[PDB]
Amino acid sequence: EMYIDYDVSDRIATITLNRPEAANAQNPELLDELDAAWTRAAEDNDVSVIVLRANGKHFSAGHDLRLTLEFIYAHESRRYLEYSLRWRNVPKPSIAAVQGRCISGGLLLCWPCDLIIAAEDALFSDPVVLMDIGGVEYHGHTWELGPRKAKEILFTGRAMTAEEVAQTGMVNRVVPRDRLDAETRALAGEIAKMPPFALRQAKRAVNQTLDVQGFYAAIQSVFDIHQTGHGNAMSVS
Amino acid sequence: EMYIDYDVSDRIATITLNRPEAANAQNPELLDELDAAWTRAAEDNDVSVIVLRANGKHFSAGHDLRGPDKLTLEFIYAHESRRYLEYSLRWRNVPKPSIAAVQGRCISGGLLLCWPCDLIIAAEDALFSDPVVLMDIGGVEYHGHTWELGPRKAKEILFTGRAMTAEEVAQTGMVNRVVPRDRLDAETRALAGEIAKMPPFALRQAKRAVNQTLDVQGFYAAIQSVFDIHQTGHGNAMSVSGWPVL
Amino acid sequence: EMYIDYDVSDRIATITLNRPEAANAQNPELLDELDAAWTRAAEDNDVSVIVLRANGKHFSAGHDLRGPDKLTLEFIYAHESRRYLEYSLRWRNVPKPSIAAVQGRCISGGLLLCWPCDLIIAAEDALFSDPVVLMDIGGVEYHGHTWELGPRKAKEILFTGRAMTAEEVAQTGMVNRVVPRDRLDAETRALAGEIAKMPPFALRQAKRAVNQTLDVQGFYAAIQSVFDIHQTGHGNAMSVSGWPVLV
Amino acid sequence: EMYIDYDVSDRIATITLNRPEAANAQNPELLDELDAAWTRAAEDNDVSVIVLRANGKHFSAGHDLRGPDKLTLEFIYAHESRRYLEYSLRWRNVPKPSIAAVQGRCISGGLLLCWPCDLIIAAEDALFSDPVVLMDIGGVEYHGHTWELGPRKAKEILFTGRAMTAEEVAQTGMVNRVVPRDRLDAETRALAGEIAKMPPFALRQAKRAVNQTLDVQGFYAAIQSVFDIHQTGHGNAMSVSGWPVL
Amino acid sequence: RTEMYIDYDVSDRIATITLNRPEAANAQNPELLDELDAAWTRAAEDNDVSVIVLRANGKHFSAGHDLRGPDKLTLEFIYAHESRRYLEYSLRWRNVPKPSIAAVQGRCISGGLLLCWPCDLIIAAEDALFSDPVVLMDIGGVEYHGHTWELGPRKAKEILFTGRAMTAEEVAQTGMVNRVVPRDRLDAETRALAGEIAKMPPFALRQAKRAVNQTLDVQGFYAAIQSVFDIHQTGHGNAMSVSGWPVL
Amino acid sequence: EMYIDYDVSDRIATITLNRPEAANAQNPELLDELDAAWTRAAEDNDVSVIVLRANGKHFSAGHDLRLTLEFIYAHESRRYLEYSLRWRNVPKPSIAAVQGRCISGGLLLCWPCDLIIAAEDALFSDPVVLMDIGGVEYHGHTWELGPRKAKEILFTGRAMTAEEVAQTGMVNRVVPRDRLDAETRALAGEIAKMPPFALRQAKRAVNQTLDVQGFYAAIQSVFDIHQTGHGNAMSVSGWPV
Ligand SMILES: [Zn+2]
Ligand SMILES: [Zn+2]
Ligand SMILES: [Zn+2]
Ligand SMILES: [Zn+2]
Ligand SMILES: [Zn+2]
Ligand SMILES: [Zn+2]
Repeated sequence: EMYIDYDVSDRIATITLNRPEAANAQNPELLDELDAAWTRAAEDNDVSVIVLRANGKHFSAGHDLRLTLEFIYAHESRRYLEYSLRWRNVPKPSIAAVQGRCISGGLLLCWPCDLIIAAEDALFSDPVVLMDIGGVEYHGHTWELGPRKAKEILFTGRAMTAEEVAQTGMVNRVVPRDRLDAETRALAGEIAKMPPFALRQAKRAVNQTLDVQGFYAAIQSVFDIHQTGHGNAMSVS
Repeated sequence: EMYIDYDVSDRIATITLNRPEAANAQNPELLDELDAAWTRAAEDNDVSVIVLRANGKHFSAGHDLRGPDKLTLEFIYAHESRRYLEYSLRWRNVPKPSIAAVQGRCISGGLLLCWPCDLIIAAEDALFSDPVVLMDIGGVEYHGHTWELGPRKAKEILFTGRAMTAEEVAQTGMVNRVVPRDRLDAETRALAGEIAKMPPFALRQAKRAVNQTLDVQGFYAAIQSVFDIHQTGHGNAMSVSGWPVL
Repeated sequence: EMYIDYDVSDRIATITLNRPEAANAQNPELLDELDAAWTRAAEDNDVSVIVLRANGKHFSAGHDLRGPDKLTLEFIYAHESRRYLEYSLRWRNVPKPSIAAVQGRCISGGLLLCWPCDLIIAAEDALFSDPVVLMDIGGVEYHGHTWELGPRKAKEILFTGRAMTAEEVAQTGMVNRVVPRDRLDAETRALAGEIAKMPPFALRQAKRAVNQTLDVQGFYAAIQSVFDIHQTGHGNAMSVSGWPVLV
Repeated sequence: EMYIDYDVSDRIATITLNRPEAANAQNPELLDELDAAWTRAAEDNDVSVIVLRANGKHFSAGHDLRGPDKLTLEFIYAHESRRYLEYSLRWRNVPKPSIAAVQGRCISGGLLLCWPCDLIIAAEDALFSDPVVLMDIGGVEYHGHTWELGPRKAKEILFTGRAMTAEEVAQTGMVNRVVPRDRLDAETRALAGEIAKMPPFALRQAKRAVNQTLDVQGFYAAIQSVFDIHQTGHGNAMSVSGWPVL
Repeated sequence: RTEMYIDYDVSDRIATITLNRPEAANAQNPELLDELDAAWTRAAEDNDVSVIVLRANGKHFSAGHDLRGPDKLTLEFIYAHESRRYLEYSLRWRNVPKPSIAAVQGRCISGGLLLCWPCDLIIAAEDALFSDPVVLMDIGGVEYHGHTWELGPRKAKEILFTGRAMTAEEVAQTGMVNRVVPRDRLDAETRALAGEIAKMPPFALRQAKRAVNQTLDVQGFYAAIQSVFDIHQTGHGNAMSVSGWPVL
Repeated sequence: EMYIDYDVSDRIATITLNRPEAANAQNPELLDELDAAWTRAAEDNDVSVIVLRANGKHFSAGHDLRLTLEFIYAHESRRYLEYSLRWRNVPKPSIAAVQGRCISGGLLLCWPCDLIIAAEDALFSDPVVLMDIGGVEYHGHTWELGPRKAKEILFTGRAMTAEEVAQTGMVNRVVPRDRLDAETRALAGEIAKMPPFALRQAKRAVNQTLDVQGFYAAIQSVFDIHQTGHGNAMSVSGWPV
C-alpha cells in the first residue's frame, strides 16, 4: 500500500492518492493499487459511498512518463481505458475531491467519479497536443466541457479554473481549498443515508442515458483516434 | 371538470392545475382531466400556443400516493406506463408550442408536468427536486434529469434529494427565464402572445427540428430505458415490504 | 475571388467576408467562393489554423434572397442541399483548427458560416438570431441550434425570433470568448497564433476526437434529419403562394 | 363495424379487414375503426394475442385516394401524421403479441397495417410492394423498408416499384413463415394459440426487449426522419401540379 | 489450481476451453461460470494463444443456468448477482481481443446462449437445437439480449413468444451460426478453422475484431444490452411479487 | 482520360473501369478520374441513373500497391474514404455491375452504389488481415454481411461467391456473366423512367435510416481503427503494411 491509502468509516470508503512527492503522477503500480482500492470498496457491503481524494498541493500531474504500436495499444487499453470505465460503472456513488493541478491523465481519475468537488484554486488541463496526441485516452472532454471548450483547451493546452469547469457542469461544487475535504465528506455522508439499491439505480438511470446517447461507443472511438497519435509519433521518431 | 380549468382566448389555451388544497398533488382523475385538456388544445385550430400553470403557492407536490387483491409489479408497470410515461410523452409531442409557468415547489412527479412543455418560466421562489431515492426508486418515471440538468447535477440531486432554486436550473438551461413571482403570469402570457403571432406550421416544424434532434441523440430510447430502471425500484421495494415504495 | 479575401501568413489562413455594403448577405457566388477558400486553406501547407472574419459592422445578415419557369421544391432542395448543407458540413470537417470572429449582427444564414468553425470569438456588441419562422420555415437549413444553445433556448429563439447577446450565447458555450469590438481581430489572431505552434497531426486528431464524439452522439444524422424538416417549410410556403418563403 | 370485424375467443382478438369490394383499400373510416379495434384488444384483459387478417383475395391494395379550398402541405402533413404515422406506431407498441396473416397483394399503405404486427405469416401467393415512387413519393409514410428488407432490397423495390413474393420476403426475415393459402388462417390461429398460453407480463417484456433494442438502434428516430422525407414528396408534387401525388 | 468443471488446453496457439459437466448437460452454476471466466482470462493473457475455442463434453452444449444452484430474497440481490456472472462475464468474453469460436452440439438452451454468443464465430453440429423458453418462467428472454442482433426482431419475438427450438440450419440462415457441420466432425472442423486463423498477425486479428464489434457498439449494442438487462429484471421483480421466488 | 470511360445515353451515365491489363487495380490517377466521372454524372441533369461497370475479367483487384502515419492518414482519408462517401451520397440511383474478382479496395468502388448486380462468377474478399490491417478503409463489411460473416472473412481472408453475398443482401441479383451488362442496363432503364425527385428521396429514406442507425459514425470510427494498423505496421518495419 505504498501509493494509495484506504480507509472505511461511517459507510464511506476514502481512497487517497498518496504520492505527493511526484504530484501524484501515475505509474503502473499506482494505477494497479488504485484499481484494487476501487474493487475493495465496490465489494464491501459496509461501504455505501466512495470518496477519491489526494494528498498534497496537487490532485494529479498525470501519467508518469518515466517498441510497437500493438504494445502501447494493449497497455493503454488496460490501465487507462478499461480501469477508468470499470470505476465509472461501480454500482455505488463516488465523489472526487480535486485541489490544485489536475493535468491530462489526472482527468482519468476524477471523470469516472459521479460527482466532482473542486477547490477554488484547482486548475484543469490536458496539454497532450504538445506531445502529438489528440487528448488523453478516455475522452470525457466533449461530454464534460462541451465541444467548443474541449477543442479550445486541447488546441491551446491552457488550464481552466474551477469556476470555469463548474460553469460547464464538470464540477458540481466549488469551495475554498480549506473546505474541500469538509464539503466532500459532508456530501458523502448525506448520500450514505440513502438506500443502496436506489443509489445504484439512480446512478444507472443517468449512466444508461449517457450510454444511449453514445458515451460507451464514443469513448471507444476516441481511444482509436488517440492511438493514431502514438502511431504517428513513432513514425516520426 | 373539478381539478383542471381550461380557457381559450387570444389563440392561447391556458390549462390550470386547480387542486391547491393538496398542493396540486396528482391523482389519476387529475391526470386524466389534464390529458383531456392537452388533447382539446391540440385539436383546436383556434389555439396556437398552450400555457400550463397552477393555482396556489406551489406548482405541484407530485404524485398523490393516497389516490388490488394481490398487488403485482405487472399492475404498477401497466398503470405507470399509461398515466406517467405515455401521457408525458404525448404532451411533449403535441405539435404546438407549450410553456409551463412554475411557482413554488415542483417535486418529483411535478416534473412530469413541466418537462414535456417546450419552454419553462419560473418564479424566483421556485424550488425543483426529485427526492424519490428515499422511497427506493432511481428518480421519477420520465427521466428528463440528465437531459435537463446534465448528468453530474442529475446524480447529485437524485443521490441527495436536495432542491434546486430557479436560478440554479436556469443555469443548466432547464428554465428559460426567471421572473419575480408577481410577474409570472403576465410574463408567461406576454411570451405566449408573441409566439401566437407566428405561422402555425413553422412553429410546428421548429418544435419538430429540436425534438427530432433530441430523438436522434437518443431521447425516446433513453426515456424508455430508464422507465424499466425505475420499475426495478418498484420491484425491489415490493420484494422487501410488499409495497411499491419503501 | 470577388466577395471573399484570402490571406496566408504566420501559419494562419484568414478568410474575410468582404460584402459590408450588403451587411455580408450571402448570395450563391459568395458561398461558392467561400467554399473554394476553405478548400484552399485545407490544402495549403503554409496553413495550420483558419480564421473566418468579416468586414464592416456586421458579420452576416444571412442569405441574400434578392440573390426556372416552373419553380419546384425539387429545385430549392437541390440548391440548398449543396450551398447550405453540404458546404457547411464540409467546412465543419476541414482537418485544421478554425476560428470565427463575429461582430454585430449574425442572423439566420450567418450561423451557417460561424457554427462550422471550431471556436467562436464574439464582440461584446454581437447579436445572434434566427427569425426565419416569420417566413414559414422551422429554423435555418443546418440545425446547430439544439447542439449549440440547448433545446429550450433553441425553441425559445425560433418561436420568438428574438436576438441573443454575446454574453447570452457565451453562457451556452456557443461562443468561446467575448471581447470588446475594437479587440476582436487582435484577440482572434493571438489565439490562432497560439494554436499554430502545435503539431498539425495532433491538432487534426484533437479536432477529430471532439467531432467524432459529436457524430456518435448523432450530429451528422440529426443535421440530415432537420434539413428535411426545413424543406417541408419550403414545401408549405410553395403550396400557399408558389414562392419558397412567406412574403 | 362497417369495415372491420372483431372477435375474441381463446384469449385471441382477431381483427379482420372486411372491405373486399375495394380490395381492402383504406379510407379514413376504415382506419378509424381499425385503430379502435387495436385499442379494444390492447385494453381487454381477456386478450393475450392479436391477429390481424383480411377477407377476400387481397390483404390490402393500400390507401384509398378516392376517400379544402386551398390545399396546403400543412394539411396533408397533419392528417398523415395522425392516421398513417401515429396509428401505425401505436399498433407497433401495443404491449401484447400481434400476428398479421397476409394473402394476395399487400401494396404501399398495406405495409402500414402488417409491419406494426410482431410476426407475419404469408400465403404462398402473397405479393408485397411499394410503387409510390410513381406518384413522386420516396416510399410510404412509415419507413419499415430498410429494417424489414435491408437497404439494398428496399432501394431496389422503391426504385423499380416491383413486387416481391412471399418466399423473397421470408428470406429477409420480414415474413416469419410461408404457408399455402388454404392453410393461412389455420397456421396463424395455431401459432396464436401457442403464444396465448404464456404469462402476459413475460410476453409484454419479451416484446419490449426486442422493440427497445430496435429503438436504441434508432427505429423511432428513423421512422420520424423518413416521415419528413416522405412529406417533401408531397411538397414537390404540389409545387408541380397543385396535388399531393403525381 | 483446482479444476472442477472446465478443462483447459493450450497447443498450436489455440486455447481450447471445454465445459466438462456433462452429467448435468453443462448446466451452469456460479462456480462453473467463475471457472469459465478464469479460463477466458487465462487465454486472453497468454501470449502463446492466438485463438480461443469454446466447446463442451457430452451430448449437449448447455442446458442453461442451474436452477438448483438469503433469509429474505430481494430483487437487489438477484440484480447484483446476475449483473456480475451473467451480464458482465458475457460482455467481458465478447471483448477479449483475440478471435474466439464456439463449437455447439445438441441443446443450447437459454443461458447456454450466454456462452456461445460472446464468441466471434459459431460452428454448429447438424443436430444442434437453440432455444430460449424463459417466457414460461415469466421472464422476457435471458439476461444478455443477443436475440435481436443474432436472429433479427421477427425471429427473436417468434422464438421468445413460443419457446420453440431452432435447428442449426435455421440459425445458419440468420447468420447466427457461421457453418453447420456433421456432429462427428464438429471438433475437427472447429480446430481446423482455429488453426487457419492462428496463422494471422495478432494485432490485425484484434483490429478486425474491433472493427466489427465497434460498428455494433455504434449501432447501439452495448446500450441495448444494458437496456434489456433491466427489462429482464422487471420479470424477476414481477415473479417475486406474484410468488416470492424470482421465476414462476 | 486514361483509365475511366464515360458514356451518357437514354438518361444513363455508364462509368467504366478501363484498366483491364491490371485487373482494374486502383492507383491515385484512376481514383481521381473515377471521382470526376461520378461528379460529372451527378451534375448532368439529363442523367437519371448511374451504372458502374468494369472491362476485362475482374471488377477490381483493389488498391495498386505500386513516410509518416500523418501522410498515409491524409491520403487515405481523401481518395479512399471521402471519395467513397461522396459517391454513396450522389442524389441519383447508382448500380454496380460486378464480374469476376472484387478484392479489398474493389469493395470501396461497389459498396457506395445503391444496387449491386453480380455475375455468377463473381468472388468477393478482403484479405488485408495478412498485411496487418483490420479490413479496408470503408467498413461496409458488418452492414453488408452481418458481423459473424464479416469476422469470418476478415479473420480467414477467404472469398465469398456471388450466391453467398446475395444471401446476406449485399448483392441484389446474380446473373450469368454474359448477361451482366444487359441485365444491368435493363434495370437502369426501368429506374430511369421514374420521377427524379422521388428516386432521390427514396434513396434518402434508406440512406438516412442507415445514418440514424449509425452508418456515418461507424464508418468514421473504423477508419481510425484501420489507421492503427498502418501505425503498427510502420512501427514494426517502417512501411504501412
Ligand atoms: Zn496514450
Ligand atoms: Zn413509479
Ligand atoms: Zn431554405
Ligand atoms: Zn403521404
Ligand atoms: Zn435472470
Ligand atoms: Zn489503408
